[PDB]
Amino acid sequence: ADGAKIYAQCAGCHQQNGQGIPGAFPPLAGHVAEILAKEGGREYLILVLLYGLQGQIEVKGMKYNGVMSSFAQLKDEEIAAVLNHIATAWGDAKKVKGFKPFTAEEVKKLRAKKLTPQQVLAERKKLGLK
Repeated sequence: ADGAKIYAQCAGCHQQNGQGIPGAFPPLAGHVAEILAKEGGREYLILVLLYGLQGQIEVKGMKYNGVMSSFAQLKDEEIAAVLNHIATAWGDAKKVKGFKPFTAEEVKKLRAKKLTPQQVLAERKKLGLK
């Protein structure tokens, strides 16, 4: 799959440049590294794409309280590809030591236990993110 093309086709919130919209849609550029640096961060990113997200969160010191839908209609390889895009397009992976590209088997394993958006929030909190 081509992660850049998949991303294009769903970039209307986080923007083609991944910088988001202040207060509305959080940034991905420069923030993916922050999540990947946490134990369980790569699994969390997969869960957001499979199952969506809701709840109050903080990103780069700004509060968000929005909703994101599931993208489970994407295949395992397509979720892996768009995560590799957001991890590399704006240099985020260059900040975390030992990063390896996302793989279809990681997504397959997590698709096997369905979560609600509210449970995805609980997983974010388990990472130590506010």
